[PDB]
Amino acid sequence: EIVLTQSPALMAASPGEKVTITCSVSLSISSSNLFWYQQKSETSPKPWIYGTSKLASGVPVRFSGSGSGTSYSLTISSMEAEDAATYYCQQWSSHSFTFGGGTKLEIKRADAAPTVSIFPPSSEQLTSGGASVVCFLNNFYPKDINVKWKIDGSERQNGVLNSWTDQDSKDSTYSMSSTLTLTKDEYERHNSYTCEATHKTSTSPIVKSFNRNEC
Amino acid sequence: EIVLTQSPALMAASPGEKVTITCSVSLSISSSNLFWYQQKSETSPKPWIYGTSKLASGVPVRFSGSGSGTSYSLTISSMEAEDAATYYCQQWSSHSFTFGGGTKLEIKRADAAPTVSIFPPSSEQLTSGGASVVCFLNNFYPKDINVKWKIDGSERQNGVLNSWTDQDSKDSTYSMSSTLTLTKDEYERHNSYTCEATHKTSTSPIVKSFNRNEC
Amino acid sequence: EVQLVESGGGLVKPGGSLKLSCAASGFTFSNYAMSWVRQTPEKRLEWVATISNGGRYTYYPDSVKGRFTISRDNAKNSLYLQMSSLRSEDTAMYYCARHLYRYDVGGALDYWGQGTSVTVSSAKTTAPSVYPLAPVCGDTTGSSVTLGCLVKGYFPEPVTLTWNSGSLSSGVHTFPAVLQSDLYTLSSSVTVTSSTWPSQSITCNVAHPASSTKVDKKIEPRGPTIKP
Amino acid sequence: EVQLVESGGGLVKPGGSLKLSCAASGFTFSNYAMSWVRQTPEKRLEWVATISNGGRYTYYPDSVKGRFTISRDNAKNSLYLQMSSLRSEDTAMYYCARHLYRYDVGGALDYWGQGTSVTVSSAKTTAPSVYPLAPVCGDTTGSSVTLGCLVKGYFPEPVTLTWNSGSLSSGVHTFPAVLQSDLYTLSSSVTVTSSTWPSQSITCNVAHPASSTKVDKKIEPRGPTIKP
Amino acid sequence: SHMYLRITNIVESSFFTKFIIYLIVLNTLFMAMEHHPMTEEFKNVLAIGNLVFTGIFAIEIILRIYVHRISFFKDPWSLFDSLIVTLSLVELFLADVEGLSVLRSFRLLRVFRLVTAVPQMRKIVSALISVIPGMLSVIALMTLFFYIFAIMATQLFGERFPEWFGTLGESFYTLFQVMTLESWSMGIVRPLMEVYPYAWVFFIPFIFVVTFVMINLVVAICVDAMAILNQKEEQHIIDEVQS
Amino acid sequence: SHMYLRITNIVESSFFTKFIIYLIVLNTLFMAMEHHPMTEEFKNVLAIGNLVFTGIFAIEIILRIYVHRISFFKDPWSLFDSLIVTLSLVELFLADVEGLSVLRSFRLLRVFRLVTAVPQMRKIVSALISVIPGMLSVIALMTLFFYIFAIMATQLFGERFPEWFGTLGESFYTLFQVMTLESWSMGIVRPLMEVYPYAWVFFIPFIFVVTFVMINLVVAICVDA
Amino acid sequence: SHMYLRITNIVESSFFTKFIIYLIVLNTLFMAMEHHPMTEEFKNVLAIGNLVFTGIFAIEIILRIYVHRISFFKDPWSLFDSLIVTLSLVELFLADVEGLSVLRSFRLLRVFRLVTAVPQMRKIVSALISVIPGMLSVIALMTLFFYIFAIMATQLFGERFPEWFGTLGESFYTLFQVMTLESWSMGIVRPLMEVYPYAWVFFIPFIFVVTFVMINLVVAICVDAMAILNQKEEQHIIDEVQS
Amino acid sequence: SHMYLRITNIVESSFFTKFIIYLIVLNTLFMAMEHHPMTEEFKNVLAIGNLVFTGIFAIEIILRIYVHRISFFKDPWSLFDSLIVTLSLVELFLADVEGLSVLRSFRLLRVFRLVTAVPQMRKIVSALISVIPGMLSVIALMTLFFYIFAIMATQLFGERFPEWFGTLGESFYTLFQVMTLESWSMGIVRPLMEVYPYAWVFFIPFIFVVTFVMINLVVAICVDA
Amino acid sequence: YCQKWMWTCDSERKCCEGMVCRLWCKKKLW
Amino acid sequence: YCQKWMWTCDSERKCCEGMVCRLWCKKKLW
Amino acid sequence: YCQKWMWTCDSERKCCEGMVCRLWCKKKLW
Amino acid sequence: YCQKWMWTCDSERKCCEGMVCRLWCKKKLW
Repeated sequence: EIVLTQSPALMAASPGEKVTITCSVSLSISSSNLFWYQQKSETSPKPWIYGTSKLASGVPVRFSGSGSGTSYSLTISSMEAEDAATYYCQQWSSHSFTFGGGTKLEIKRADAAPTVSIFPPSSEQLTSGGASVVCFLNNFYPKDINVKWKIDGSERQNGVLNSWTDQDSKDSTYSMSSTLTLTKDEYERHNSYTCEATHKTSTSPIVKSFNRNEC
Repeated sequence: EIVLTQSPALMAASPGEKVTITCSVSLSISSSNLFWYQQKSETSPKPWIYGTSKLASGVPVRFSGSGSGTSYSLTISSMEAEDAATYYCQQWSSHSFTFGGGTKLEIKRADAAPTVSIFPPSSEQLTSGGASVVCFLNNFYPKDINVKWKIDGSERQNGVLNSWTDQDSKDSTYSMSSTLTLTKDEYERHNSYTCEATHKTSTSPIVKSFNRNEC
Repeated sequence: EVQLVESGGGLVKPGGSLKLSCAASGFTFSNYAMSWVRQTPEKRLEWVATISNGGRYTYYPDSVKGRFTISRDNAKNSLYLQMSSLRSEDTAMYYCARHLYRYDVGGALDYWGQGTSVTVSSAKTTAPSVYPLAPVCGDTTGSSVTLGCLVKGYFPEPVTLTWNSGSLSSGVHTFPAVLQSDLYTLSSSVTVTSSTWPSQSITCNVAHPASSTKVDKKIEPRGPTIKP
Repeated sequence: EVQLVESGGGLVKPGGSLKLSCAASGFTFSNYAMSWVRQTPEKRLEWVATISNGGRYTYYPDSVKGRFTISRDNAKNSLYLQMSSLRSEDTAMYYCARHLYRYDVGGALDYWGQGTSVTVSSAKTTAPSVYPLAPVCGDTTGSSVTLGCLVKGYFPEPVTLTWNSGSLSSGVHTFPAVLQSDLYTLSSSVTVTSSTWPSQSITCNVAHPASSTKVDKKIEPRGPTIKP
Repeated sequence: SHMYLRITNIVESSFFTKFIIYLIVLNTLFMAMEHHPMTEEFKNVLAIGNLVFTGIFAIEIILRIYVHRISFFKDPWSLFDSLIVTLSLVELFLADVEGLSVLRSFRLLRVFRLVTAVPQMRKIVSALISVIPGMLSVIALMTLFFYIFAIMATQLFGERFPEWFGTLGESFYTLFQVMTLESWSMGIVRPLMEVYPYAWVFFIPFIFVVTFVMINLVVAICVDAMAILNQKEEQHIIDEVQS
Repeated sequence: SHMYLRITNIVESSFFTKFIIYLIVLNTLFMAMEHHPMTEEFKNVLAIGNLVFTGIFAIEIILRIYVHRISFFKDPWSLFDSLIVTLSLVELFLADVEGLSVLRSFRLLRVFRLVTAVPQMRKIVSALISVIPGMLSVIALMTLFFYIFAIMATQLFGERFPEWFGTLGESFYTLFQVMTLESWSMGIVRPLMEVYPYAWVFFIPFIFVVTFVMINLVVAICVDA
Repeated sequence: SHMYLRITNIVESSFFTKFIIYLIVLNTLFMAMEHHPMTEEFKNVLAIGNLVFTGIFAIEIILRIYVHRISFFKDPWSLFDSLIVTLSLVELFLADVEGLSVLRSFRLLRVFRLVTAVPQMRKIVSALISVIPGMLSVIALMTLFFYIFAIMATQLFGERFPEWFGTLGESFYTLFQVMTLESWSMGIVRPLMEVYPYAWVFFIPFIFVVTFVMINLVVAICVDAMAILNQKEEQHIIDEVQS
Repeated sequence: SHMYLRITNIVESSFFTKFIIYLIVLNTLFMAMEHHPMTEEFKNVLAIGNLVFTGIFAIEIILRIYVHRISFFKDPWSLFDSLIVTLSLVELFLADVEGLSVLRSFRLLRVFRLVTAVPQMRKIVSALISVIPGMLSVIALMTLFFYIFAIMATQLFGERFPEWFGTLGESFYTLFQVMTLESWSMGIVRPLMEVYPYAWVFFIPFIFVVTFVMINLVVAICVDA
Repeated sequence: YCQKWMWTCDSERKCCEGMVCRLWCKKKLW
Repeated sequence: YCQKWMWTCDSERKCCEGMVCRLWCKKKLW
Repeated sequence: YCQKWMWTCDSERKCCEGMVCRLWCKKKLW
Repeated sequence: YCQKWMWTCDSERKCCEGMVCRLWCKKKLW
């Protein structure tokens, strides 16, 4: 069937920039039936470009798209504060719709430091019979981040649950949780518990530890 | 011009009753253009009877109206719990609308006793330089009620503000405030302050008093 | 959805003007007539104006002839009522209204709005005086205790009275105000249990947006008037 | 108003059925076509169905042929999608959608709904396990303290996490859950000032309406593990 | 054999035919009292009335066929009445084929057989017989134009807009709408031109074609009935040969 | 006596006829021109002039009989005219029933015989009056087919569409709409083809009958004219 | 006086008339390039083009009137051209009476004076002159029917529904809508019958009237042009007197 | 030689003509009847039979020239027919451009001469062909009045109504709508009378011109026929 | 005194029983 | 007892399997 | 200086009282 | 090997440069 091909997968950019995204297809298709769509987070997507030459209603006049044949493209003149989204190119066919694969934008920004904390389990969770040491890592850039566990010097990787977030719309940061879940007795057989983070702006992995000091 | 005439002014009724309200006018008017309207408290009025023979949409089927000439009437078969409202009859003319005067219903109910309290003024009102003794009379039937003031035996009527309420939709009662407003020094020249109520179920006017006992 | 919104409103000195706007939502607006109807505070209706579908034919009563002006605009679905040179007897609640049969003037009125108040007075803008109330004592310390709030000296209309920003909804009796000396006087009370008070102090909250005044008053449980 | 409401939804065992309903509001509904489009949780779209204005012509892809059924009713302005015999790869978010040009099938899609989730799994109904978190100490008692909440062991989707029933809105970082062993695991934290806590104890509030579970957990400030 | 004589006399009687015509008119006037929505008390009245009229007309048709066996199957009217009574009996026994007993209200058409002797009717029926070949040529010719244009209309506008052109059996119906000049712009082509911006090449010549044919039809009548009447005095020019 | 000859000399003055014709043009013209924002002060004078012109007109219609005693009654003209004289003078002292005063315009038909006076207009009015009865026969004939189709229509489409097929007194009107080729497709037939998908079998042969009434109508006229 | 001879020669010249006809056609084809909405750069082009064409045609009309003073005021065409140039100059000086310079595009009508010698044009113009009295009788008769029915329509339906009948000057317009059979049921009477349930007594006979008149008009033509042509062989029956 | 006489004997067999006529009825009938839910398995066979019938048809059209060498070219018939033979055989090995294959139906006009074969159908086809040019003159004449009215319309109603008077290539279409008496009042004129209250002065004389083109058209036909 | 039929009336001289004062007293009948 | 085809019915004497009580029991078939 | 009637104008040379600068100053009247 | 013009193709035997595999290789031109 008529199937699409997008490029690139991802792209990040600084504001005030003229970038270009593409869309292609395996057969020559007329320019009067090809559309674009925009999707934010938690939003049902909205119509954005009709007929590969015209803006929709309410669209700012800084966007344009062009192309023909098997090559279609969109051009951003100057990147704004709210244009981190995911974009789609649509095509009509014999009797069946066809969508692309999505291409997502990110705001590049200067680096920062992760706000890192480590939390022991609650007492009611210990009376329940389990334990989960939770290392929060909030408000950092970029998306890539790595953590390690250290329990009495031993590096344990059994029971690690890692979860990232979306890029922030307030200060363009990231957040992440690392949860190490054990039972009660396995948590009570050791003294130290440590989450360490490896950030790209310092060669020393930062250490957040706690012991059995009234624990 | 074409002017209306309603009857009665007011009418009260017990549920489970077939009552009849009227509307008349000073010239013979056809039956295809005459309407009815219903108004609750704090509600913009709603269409209720079109063409003096037909109910509107959503109207229960217990209502009907009829008549001709200069005499038109509505008949309630069995009075419900929510039919205390005010009713209107409308007529169209040469080029100008014309409304009636409103006729209002009330739920009759067994008698009760007024919950009566008397309140001295606040201290901040006394530092402001004035005073207002407030006698509340809540949750009573019927609407008619009378109060008196007694200040050191003297019956004072200067500065009396009386305010009634609507018939209740919860238990079909009434509420009323009686405010006696004086200055500071005039309030501080006397000892006793008394609001008395005269209810139709007891020949003794009930007395609510206070003195200068730490006042 | 079929709805009507009715903007504007407020107080104007005698001799001024005001321009009201009704905006309709949902039906085919270019195929009805429309009409304005007012209500006095003495609970009585009185016809004001009407206009056909296009906008070329208007109608008026005798008493306001040559002073009120009504206009339409289909391309933005809007209804304008322009007024001038008011009088004392026009302090009223106004309503936007749709006629019943299509293309028609002078029939029934099937769907109304929700009213906008217009008041004519030569007074000034005042801030309310709000004070709590507390009883003196209790005969054999009865449980059904009452707590009240008095709002004296505010202008113009409206005002809003709640308890703990609208916490309770039972036992309260809000009262109609009386306009004396260009000031409104209003009172309220609520009956609760004498185990709840003074153990849970409630707060009368009064909003007077005509002067933009937010007053929060709590009840003091019988502060004695003594001084050693 | 032009809106779309999309009822139904939820969890169905593999082999069951579900009947979804879209109701439109405001336009002339008898003069468009309509279409259903789904989205996987891997952020990808996939066309499901469409139908013309009258109701005599339908269309389907290859992969769901002879199993899904679409129907209209103009006299109540409603859209029905009847399903049967689901599979594992259909756990998705569904959307109701209107076409662009009048009387037309196969153009753009100008106005969408807001999604309804349908999940296929053979698991059971579980109640969440919610626990607060507190740090051990503070190096030179720094002001930027963090308080967190852990919600482990709940099924199925959704869940709602607030602090003091939605009091705060800044510094909180809600996280996506992970589905392990037919149970979701989720965590959250919020950074406040060490003068606010423990002087103002916040409460993690968790709503799990799939099992109808309301959990309120407050943070204990470093309860020591000692026993004399 | 005198009972066959009785049937021949009393059946073939002017009073009998007059009675049966007034009975058919009473059938029609009782049948046309129906109004909807119904209180359903009228419904059991109406079914019984249908039953009584159907049985009486069945007794009628049996007595009319008893007098001859092979002189029947001759006029189309008696076969037509047999079909009507047969469909009414099929409705009478079997369940809901309602709306197939509605063919029965055509028998008022039998009133035409009463009025053969009217002198005014003869002029219009001689007019109506004098038109037939032109109309019966025009119908076939216009049918051929429809069969030419409809397939082209299905191939052009078929993928999108299926409700109006998705088969032949609706392309006929849409072109019959567009021929008689109802809503062909505001309800057909103005949504077409938003998608296919060259649709006005197809529908605009087509209109010319059918309009042209229709005017020729009218004026063909207006010359043909004019052409023969002059011949009715041309022989008098032969009478003017002696003059 | 001789005064009879005098009144025959006065009533045959065509200047009086032109005067009463222009007068009653004005009389019809009065209450039409009124702006519906009614000032009701000169409307009173309109009612006054209404009364005055009806009175002068009644003086004419009773003054007519002094000249022609019986020969006025023999004319089919001035008979319906005299009837509408009577129905005009009903309004003066009776109850308020409209739909009868408003017929006062119709006697502009008097200038029809002025149309008869024009030698150029001699052709077409004779062409109409000579051709009425052959049209009247066709009118009765197609009235019979309306009556045979309406009863057939009501029983099929009466349920579930009561608003424009629900009874005979509305099925007749709806089918008269469908005859004159106005909005039959987008307003009548296609909202029925979503419930009964074989409805066109009843409507397309109908247009094959009552619209090809128009062809033999032309034959009746061309044979007559 | 040889310059008057020069004007008589060179002005009355076939090359001159051919040049001015091609110039009028170029006026029309430059005037018909307007499209909206406009970039406003075309607007100052278009005003200047209007100015240049207007001045050249003014020089034209001055040279055409210089050759004779009283032989003017004779044909309607020269008076008509004077009115056109006068209205264009009134637009040229004074402010916005835009839309009153739009009468100027009729001068392409002058092309008819070129084609008098065409033999094909003579048949249709002899046809068009042979119709006029019937149409000019029908217009007055139908105007009299409108003046009868319109006042009755204003008195009946005047209080309610004012937008369609509130004066005479719109009652004319609504009855002209209803005559030509557009939306008279679905857009006129179906809202009328909801309020005035006897409105079908008024509009239903009216339609008959105008429809009747129209058919007679057509067939009147079809007998009249048929009636004279037979006379063109009737004299040959006089030629057949000897036979 | 003698084989030339043989092929003249074979091609004049009218059974072959009836066969190719019914064959190409079927050939047009194929891709029309397809249900747009396309199963694309027998659609492949439809394309196969499309190719086969175009091939047999090309064998016919080139086999034709062996009999008639020049006399085939002289006929105005089989000329546009031969052109559409060529435009049909374009499709076989070229790029995908539609709007040219779909003309393959038009040669059902071949049975028009079968219509010529019927003695009863002799009258009306001759009545059309003898009357075409007098209609053609009228077509050119009223094309000139469309061109004179469109330019006058665009400058008055171009601003503020760009959607159906905004340029000449749409003003022509809108005014062609207004000529054929369809929805001119409720759809075109009355939405203009809320902005320019004197619009009827431009539209009501227009219907007095282009609708009374219809009266002299009848004169041209009646003089001709 | 109430005014009789076929006599001029006004707002103050009302008609007798069964009439309307439409600028003069007029008897009514349906 | 359920009523048989070609027998008069009412609200209380219902028909047998496959029939409609349209004042008498009638067999149905599409 | 404001430009007079029947004189060429532009955006910077405005007209005098009662005129429009439609590429030259034009007096107005209704 | 890519298939030549006027030769039958399928999904696996593709055409050469400048052609479409519409069940057989077809040269294209606008």
